[PDB]
Amino acid sequence: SMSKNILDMRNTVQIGIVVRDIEESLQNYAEFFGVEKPQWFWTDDYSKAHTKFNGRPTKARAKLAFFELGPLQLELIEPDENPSTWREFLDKNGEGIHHIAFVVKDMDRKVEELYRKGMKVIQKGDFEGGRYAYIDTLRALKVMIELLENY
Amino acid sequence: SMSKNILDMRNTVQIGIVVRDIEESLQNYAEFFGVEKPQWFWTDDYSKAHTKFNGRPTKARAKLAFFELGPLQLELIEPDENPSTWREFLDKNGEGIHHIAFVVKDMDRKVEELYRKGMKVIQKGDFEGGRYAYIDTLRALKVMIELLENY
Repeated sequence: SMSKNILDMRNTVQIGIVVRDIEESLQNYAEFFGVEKPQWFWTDDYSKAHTKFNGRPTKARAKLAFFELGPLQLELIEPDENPSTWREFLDKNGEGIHHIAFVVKDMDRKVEELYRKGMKVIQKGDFEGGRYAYIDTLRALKVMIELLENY
Repeated sequence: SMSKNILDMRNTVQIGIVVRDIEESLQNYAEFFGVEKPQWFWTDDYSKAHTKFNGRPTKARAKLAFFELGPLQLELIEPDENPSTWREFLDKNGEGIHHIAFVVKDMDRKVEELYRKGMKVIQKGDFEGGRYAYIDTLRALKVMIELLENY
């Protein structure tokens, strides 16, 4: 079921994986973990998302599917062709792990801490029930860190 | 401290990251997460590890460092130049996420399940207090899955 307990995100780490065909990849993942297949959905349009990539607004949307595996939430991401961290990742790297996301209680102050540590937000936006911010950690950490805030 | 509670692996997901300089990367990670720096160490020599890569024995060893961040254990890996999944990854891909590992109660039966699902073990070996097995999931899952068994 993956739904034995309701996901408590504050205590879960999410790994986002960018793929080209979400139906195919999500079937592969359901088979490997022997889990009931999750349903996928389109992220919000820009009018709700307010997506900003490298300071620029983008109409970018992506198909998403989630798997809950204990302490881990695996997120599959199939982006459209508009500009985004996901599309940029896909084109240039092919399918693979795009990010590791952590839920934080206060987005603003957390982003402050990282600014003081010399970091920067590469993409941010809203989603139903919260907001997110991708940090420019790829060169130093070898992977992109994302901050999530759930209202 | 990262040591507020003792890590309960069965309830933790590990993400292994292959890097070229563990001291440098581990400092970067300690700084980003505002945590006290962890100590690194060399994995066991083949006489204890019994490392087998693509069916072949290998004297491969790597420097490892761990970070405990709630539900996540981040593992940094700096492999030597001997043959291994890590060195192969590094040479061909450069630094980045090498795997996602899950602790299982019974290695043998779990590996059985995966064999029946058409999978295969690409590297296995022992470490102090347990053993591991890397599964050939890269083409279907876009990342390598590792199984861990702690005695």
